[PDB]
Amino acid sequence: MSFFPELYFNVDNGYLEGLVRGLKAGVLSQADYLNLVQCETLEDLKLHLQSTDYGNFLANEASPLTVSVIDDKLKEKMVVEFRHMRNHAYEPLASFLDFITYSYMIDNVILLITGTLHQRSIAELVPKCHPLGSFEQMEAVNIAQTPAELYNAILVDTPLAAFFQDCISEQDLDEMNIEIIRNTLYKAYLESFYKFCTLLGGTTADAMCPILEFEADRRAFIITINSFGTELSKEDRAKLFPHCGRLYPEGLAQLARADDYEQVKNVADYYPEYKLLFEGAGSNPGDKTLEDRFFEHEVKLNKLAFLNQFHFGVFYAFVKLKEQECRNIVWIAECIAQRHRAKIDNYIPIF
Amino acid sequence: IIETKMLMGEVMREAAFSLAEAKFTAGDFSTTVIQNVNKAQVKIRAKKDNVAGVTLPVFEHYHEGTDSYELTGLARGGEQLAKLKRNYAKAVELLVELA
Amino acid sequence: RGKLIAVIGDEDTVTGFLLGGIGELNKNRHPNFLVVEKDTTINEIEDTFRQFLNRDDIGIILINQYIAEMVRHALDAHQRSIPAVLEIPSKEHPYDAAKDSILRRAKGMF
Repeated sequence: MSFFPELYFNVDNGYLEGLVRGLKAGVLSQADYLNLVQCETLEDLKLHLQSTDYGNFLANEASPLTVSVIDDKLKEKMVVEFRHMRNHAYEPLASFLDFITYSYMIDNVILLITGTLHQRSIAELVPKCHPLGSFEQMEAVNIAQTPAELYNAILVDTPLAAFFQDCISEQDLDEMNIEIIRNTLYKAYLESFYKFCTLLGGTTADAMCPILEFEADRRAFIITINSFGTELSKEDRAKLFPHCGRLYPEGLAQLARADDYEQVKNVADYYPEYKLLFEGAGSNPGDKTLEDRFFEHEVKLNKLAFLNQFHFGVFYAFVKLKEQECRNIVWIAECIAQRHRAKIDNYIPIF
Repeated sequence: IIETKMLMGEVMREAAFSLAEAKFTAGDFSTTVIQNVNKAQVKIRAKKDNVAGVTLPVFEHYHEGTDSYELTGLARGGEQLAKLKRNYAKAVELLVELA
Repeated sequence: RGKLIAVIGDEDTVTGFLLGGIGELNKNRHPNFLVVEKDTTINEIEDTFRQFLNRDDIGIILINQYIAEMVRHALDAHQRSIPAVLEIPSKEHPYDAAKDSILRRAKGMF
């Protein structure tokens, strides 16, 4: 650290770096995309996926074929691979991979809440939990449809109790609606992640600062555009933005005050690559749209991330890109299942 | 009714296609809306209509001014969801008519 | 104003229709739908179908092809008018015009 890396990082994480990049080696190519776009039936899809590292797993199961089996199988391979990667980790990495768990534990606790509001039991919700955020903890059951002991449970077991310590009360829980709540928790979570990353400076900070910055900016823009159709007041919008974006010193309030799409376009047109992103978004019937462009930006930034090797960003980027790959495969199977051929080429070309 | 049903099949086809598209760009949000059902906004009522001295029923659609999922997925995307909303609303119109 | 559409089907259709705006819980907290999957038993689906038939707040019921086929005997036994029943396509079962009770009512007029 302090302009002197490769004194501690490699010494204790060389093997894990080798695994993460070996898994990155199995990423699909454009040749694989060309090979799989000419399947025309799910049997051919598994027969052609036999070639890639997913081979021989699709067999010995699923006599009928459907989107669900491939989706949850890819999810299963994801979770088992990550878990195997994570549970040999050392503490500097343990913080990061705990955060990887938590970023979906947030959605897990979204699922858990509204149980007591509709008087539901845990064991029926447990299957629908996100596998990465299983959390394997006791006293998450027999809640007796009481929100107070639910507050107690989430406090005692979950380390997002740090955010629940101040950002949430019982009043907020049983009056305010789930979506602003999860937005605020995600914001505070990203801020915790950012301050932790800055605490561990060096090349890791250099790699991670742009990803989190764009994440905050994308979240801000998404809430700004979606807040138009709803009755939500502008002060709530101002609250919902994070404190990490480049627009926080100025221009986030400008976005909150703006009530027209052209105004948001003008505000976003004061930073060059964002000008390119927004002008590229014609948003007419026949081109792609804003969130697609954001996806291309995310993957290209992750690509710049793996280009570097002395950092724990290589311990994050593949996760996001692999998720993109899984949903790409799901898209292929969907297009097979609908016989719709004019949107086959609408897949993000990651390698 | 035969002709309307033939149209119904195709409109269901592309409605399902758009549904799958929105599900791709939005992830697995189905359980959310499954668990967040509290109140309807589409309703129906039965009027009478007599031709040649014999009565038959007719169904009509009322658009109650309320919503529950008006802002689901606000921080990730909801425009494809809104396309699904209008598509399925016109689908409900057509289905009630043929019913 | 008070009458609602009830739908029994797979996950995609119920998701899209709950998005469409149908859906209520009565005073006794009973849904106007039932989600079907691989592990859904025959007795339970026909029982809940009977329950919905008894209920006097639906009017319209929607069923995809395969569920109607698996419970075709009750639908053919059904000989009423106010509880209207229709049919819808599905992802893997493309609709075919040769399977529907309303056509049996007017058989041969194709």
